[PDB]
Amino acid sequence: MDVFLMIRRHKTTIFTDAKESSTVFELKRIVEGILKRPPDEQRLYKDDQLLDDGKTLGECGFTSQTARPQAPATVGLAFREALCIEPFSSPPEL
Amino acid sequence: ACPAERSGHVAVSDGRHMFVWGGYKSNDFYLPREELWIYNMETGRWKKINTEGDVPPSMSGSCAVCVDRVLYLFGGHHSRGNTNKFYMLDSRSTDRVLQWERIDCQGIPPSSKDKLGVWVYKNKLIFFGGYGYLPEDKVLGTFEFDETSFWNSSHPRGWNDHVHILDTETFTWSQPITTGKAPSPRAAHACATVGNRGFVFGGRYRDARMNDLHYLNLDTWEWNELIPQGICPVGRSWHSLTPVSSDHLFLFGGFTTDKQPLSDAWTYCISKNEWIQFNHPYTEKPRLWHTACASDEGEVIVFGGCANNLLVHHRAAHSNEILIFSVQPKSLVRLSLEAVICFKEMLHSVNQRFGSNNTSGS
Amino acid sequence: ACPAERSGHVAVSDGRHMFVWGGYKSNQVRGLYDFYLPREELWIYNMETGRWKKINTEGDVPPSMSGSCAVCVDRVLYLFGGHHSRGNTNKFYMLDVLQWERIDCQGIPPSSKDKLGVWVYKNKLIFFGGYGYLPLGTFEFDPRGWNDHVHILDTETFTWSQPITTGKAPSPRAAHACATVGNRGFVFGGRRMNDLHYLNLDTWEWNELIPQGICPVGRSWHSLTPVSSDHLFLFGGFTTDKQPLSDAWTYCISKNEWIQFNHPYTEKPRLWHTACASDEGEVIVFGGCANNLLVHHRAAHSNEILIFSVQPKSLVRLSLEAVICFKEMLANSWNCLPKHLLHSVNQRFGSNNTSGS
Amino acid sequence: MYVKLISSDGHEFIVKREHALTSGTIKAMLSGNEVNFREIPSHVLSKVCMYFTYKVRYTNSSTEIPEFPIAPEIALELLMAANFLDC
Amino acid sequence: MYVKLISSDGHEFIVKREHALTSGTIKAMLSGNEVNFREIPSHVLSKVCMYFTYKVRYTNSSTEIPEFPIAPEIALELLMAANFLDC
Repeated sequence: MDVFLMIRRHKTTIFTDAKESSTVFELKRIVEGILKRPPDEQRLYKDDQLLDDGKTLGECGFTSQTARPQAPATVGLAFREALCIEPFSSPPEL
Repeated sequence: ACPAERSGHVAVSDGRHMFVWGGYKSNDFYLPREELWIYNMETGRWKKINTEGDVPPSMSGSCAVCVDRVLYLFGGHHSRGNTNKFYMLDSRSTDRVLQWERIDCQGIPPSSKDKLGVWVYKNKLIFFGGYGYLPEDKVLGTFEFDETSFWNSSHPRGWNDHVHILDTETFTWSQPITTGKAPSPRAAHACATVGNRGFVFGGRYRDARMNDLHYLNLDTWEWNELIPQGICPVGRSWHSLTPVSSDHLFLFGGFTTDKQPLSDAWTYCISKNEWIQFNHPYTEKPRLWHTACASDEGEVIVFGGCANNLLVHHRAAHSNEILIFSVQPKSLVRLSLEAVICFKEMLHSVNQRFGSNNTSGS
Repeated sequence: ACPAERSGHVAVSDGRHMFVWGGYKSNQVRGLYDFYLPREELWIYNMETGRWKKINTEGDVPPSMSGSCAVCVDRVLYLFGGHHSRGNTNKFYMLDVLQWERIDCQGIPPSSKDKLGVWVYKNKLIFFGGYGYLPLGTFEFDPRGWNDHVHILDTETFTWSQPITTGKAPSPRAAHACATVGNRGFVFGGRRMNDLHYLNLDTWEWNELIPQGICPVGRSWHSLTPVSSDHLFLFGGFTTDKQPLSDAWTYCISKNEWIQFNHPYTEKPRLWHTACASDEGEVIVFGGCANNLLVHHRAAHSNEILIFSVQPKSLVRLSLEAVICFKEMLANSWNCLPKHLLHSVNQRFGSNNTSGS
Repeated sequence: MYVKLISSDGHEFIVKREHALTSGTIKAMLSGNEVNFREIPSHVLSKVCMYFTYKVRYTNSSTEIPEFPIAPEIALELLMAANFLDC
Repeated sequence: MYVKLISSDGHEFIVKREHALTSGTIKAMLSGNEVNFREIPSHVLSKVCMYFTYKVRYTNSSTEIPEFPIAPEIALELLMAANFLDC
């Protein structure tokens, strides 16, 4: 099934789609076409853990019910470096 | 304020405003002829406007269209039988009381009838089918008497499969020469237009309602029957069929051969030639002889109709409820508009908001 | 087997059966229109067994509305007012395939209101308060506003009458609670207010009562049901700070004081719920909301039944539950059955000759 | 004021008149003292009298109402007696 | 083919070209590539990008439309941004 994600390096957010069965190595090649960096120079992360290249997206914890188009799952990206995702702006409270 | 409950009314829309006229309800009683009801689809509020001039008689089963904010009305059944008169009402007027105009069209009009369908193509209104008296003129097509009307009606009536063209530029009737197998004569069918294709679904003929799907090519005048592979909605009449995209038709409600009211919703994909059932919260509110209008925000707005078998008139459960089917993603402005209105206590379109807050004032 | 979750419904009672109609629910997807439950259905809850039966009603069925007012007199439902998708309504319906009956009463009917209260006397129906459009008493504006009218309807001859008010009438309000104990028509709360008033139904004289001691927090959308000839029961509500309420009170009428009531439903606050008194010393409350109702898309409507044990159950009910509990054991037992006792009981209640077949 | 309820086997139960009014049957028989029950044995009537004191004590009571124990071997007798006595 | 949309705080959002064309204003600027929104903050632009994915996904779906969540604190800003972008 389709999963919708955000790939955040530092302040660059990539909106993209993939399937549960797709490997995370294939996700790196999607970044390659956008940021011109081979997969061996990239490292993707979930909240805190590192994802092995052979594991599928669903195997890493990205099920279709959580990675929705209206609320995509966040995926951290680090180049070759410590992963650092800068937060977005803050809305003024009421 | 509040339009009264009705079935057999007409409802037309420009995508923003729904115009409601006519219909009937049980105490039989036809609703006032001079009232035009406008439902604002953004604000969800009703407005009443009175009309003048050649006001049509109060009727059920009339056929209406809205082309460029002009209302066109043909056919119907008033308290003294069926008619074939044609009316126009220009909603773009600034008159406090809009003026109905009955047009004496050129050419030979269709027979007096009601419960038919209409397609809107380039500068023409194309009418199909219906139920009523024998034609008063030579007409291309087939008429078939309703055998139950010989002993139970003041004059015999029946179904037709006629196709009639009303050219809106000159208001002239004509009949195209068609090819292919036309659908059988029918009434209470549903018509929907997508481009040059005029789809017709269901209806009643002789005995038993139907679920066949046909379309008439409005360029080649070639009839075509679509035989979808897979499941199909059950045979019905008094259903609504509304285009919701360039490739999808939306079907709701109706009346089975066994006289059962229907609350099922379906989507037909034109390219794929297949039906898919649509999940919605109105499973306990079946509707028949209702109307459906498509909104500019991906919604189909259903109004009027009856919840049960209205063939028993004294027990007919006529309605004035508005049923909203969300069939396409809304615009972000509309979604953000709803969000702001949803939180008025926490924060012009936001000012008008909606109507009838059942919670306010506690 | 169970009605859909709702708020703003009506629930009436004859002591053993609870009739539930109307109300509204929140749609799964966020939107700007409420979902009113079908007008065609009427739900009956049996307080002895705890199961529901749904009956579809024909006739002059009232539209699907919320905030209506209902009363059960001799198992005859009387319904007035409420609110639907088009606006408020002042139509009066009655209900004994069951048929609703829309009655054209003599006199002048009231305005279109909702969230009001009602009292029942000998054969008169007495309505008070509400909120709605412009048409005795006052009418404060918030185009709708709060109400003070005390319209009265005779069930014998169906005439709309208004009483001559003696004494200080209460302030305009809606979403108040009304309870009847003898010739006293009680009002409490609303707007969240805390005042306690009663109207002498015999002399038609308003009275203000000022309890001494600890009193319930001012609330709206509460429930007030009599549990005795000298006690009232208040549960739930909606504070001024909009904090949902899961507390229950018992108000002694003769001593004019308030006492808190303990129950196992402290984790299930309710607002805009209905409440009905059973013949076994219970208060049956159904429906309502636990979340904040002002935010419609975030509303959490409930379909649960909460039972408060305010008074001890009868010996008949206690013994029968013991029999139901030890069914298999007692089926292998035997006990004496004096004929005079059995015939006296069957003289009072009758005996069905077709059972077991 | 006290009243006396007499069982079939000749036991005399003297209870408070207010407590005895819990039973509608006893209330109607006293209205206008002793009450005779030719068909209710003492092992049943004594349990009924205990319900009288229990029902009155916990009517309009702030504290939670405790359970009334009913032995299975007397449940059917008690149910018939309670229905006859209307309590 | 992708597009880059920059918020007022320098955040860069990379979305599909087909998704960004949902906004008529974005369509006009691209047809006149990247677009810089010096007045739309990142917390609003991120919301807008997820609408782009949501609109394309569930268009012509023949299925019930799921909810698009909008927090009250972002509602006013989201309305103005949506009006500016014509989407």
